[PDB]
Amino acid sequence: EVVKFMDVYQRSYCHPIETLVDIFQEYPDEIEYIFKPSCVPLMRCGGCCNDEGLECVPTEESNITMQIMRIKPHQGQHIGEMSFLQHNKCECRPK
Amino acid sequence: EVVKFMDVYQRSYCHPIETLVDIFQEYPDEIEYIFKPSCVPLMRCGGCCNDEGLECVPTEESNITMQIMRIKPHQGQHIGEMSFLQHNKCECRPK
Amino acid sequence: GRPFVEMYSEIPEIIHMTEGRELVIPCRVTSPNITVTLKKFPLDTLIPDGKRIIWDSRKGFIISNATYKEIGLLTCEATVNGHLYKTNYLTHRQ
Amino acid sequence: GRPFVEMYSEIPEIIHMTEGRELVIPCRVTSPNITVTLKKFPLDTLIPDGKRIIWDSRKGFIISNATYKEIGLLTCEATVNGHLYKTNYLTHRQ
Repeated sequence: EVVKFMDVYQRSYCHPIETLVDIFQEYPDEIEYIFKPSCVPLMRCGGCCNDEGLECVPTEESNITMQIMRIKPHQGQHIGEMSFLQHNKCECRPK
Repeated sequence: EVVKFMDVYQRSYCHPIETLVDIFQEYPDEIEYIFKPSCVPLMRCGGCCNDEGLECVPTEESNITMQIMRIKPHQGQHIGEMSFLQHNKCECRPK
Repeated sequence: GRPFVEMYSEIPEIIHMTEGRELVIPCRVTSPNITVTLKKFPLDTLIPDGKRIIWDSRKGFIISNATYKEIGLLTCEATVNGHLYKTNYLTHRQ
Repeated sequence: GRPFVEMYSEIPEIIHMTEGRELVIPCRVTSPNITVTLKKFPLDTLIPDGKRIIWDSRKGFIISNATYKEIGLLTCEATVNGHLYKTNYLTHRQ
């Protein structure tokens, strides 16, 4: 089955899509911890603008807090609540 | 008021997730063309393995053909059929 | 029958444009009183205001000084006899 | 009544392990006849073969030479009186 241009185009176009983000990138400060999971599912702007001059960026945001497990080297491990950034609205704009 | 660890975990765990891939990276050869859209939606392995020794990779694949428009500057703009790689099964494995 | 002169419903038809310059969406109709709407994908409706965006049943939509907000898949819609029609265009800058 | 000595439903309990070495899933039961199942997220079921994987109502599951296919979120399930119980463990290779 071939995917029709229209579908491919609308489906690929810049919009908030669930992205699996690595917790270290979000919190590159707690390098003394080992998280579980290491990455989380976040709504993020993604897709193409189909014009090198444009870039898909967030025009509306919000936070989400999840239960992440942090393991401290050799000395126990606790379930910490982490807040992560999510993209509610994306828009193609000039870079 | 927070995402339960279990959810966060099962949802983040290595699996085939819809990814918006840039047509170039896939076909870094047709750089004399401009595609539309410039990226496409493909199922790809994604998520974490939660162990630095492991990496989430495909254990089963398949192709998908999509109607892509190529614009050869100062010249035609025809709808070409393109085939893309899809990941049907993912698995955490030793890097 | 069809209210639009040229109808591109499956594959949009390209329209090369230039930021700052005028851009014309060619969806002309078979009669002056046919009402046509201009929609930008994902979700937006372009409202002719008589200035920057102008309607002309014989040309189509005329945008003077096309901004980024008009680079993309634009669709013209007209409903004649309870039936909805639409032609799509894809503006390609440069 | 409950077949599990240690009941971990919400937060899996960690279990430091060593690839190649032995691993033991501590889901011991209150009876030697209770039948327990071990699964690995998300599509797997670990089958005791009497060799690499061994059941022991008093210890739990014993895996000798734990491969990568065991590092993860493992769960023991048992149905007692039409009721299904489960304890989750999270294997962490240092």
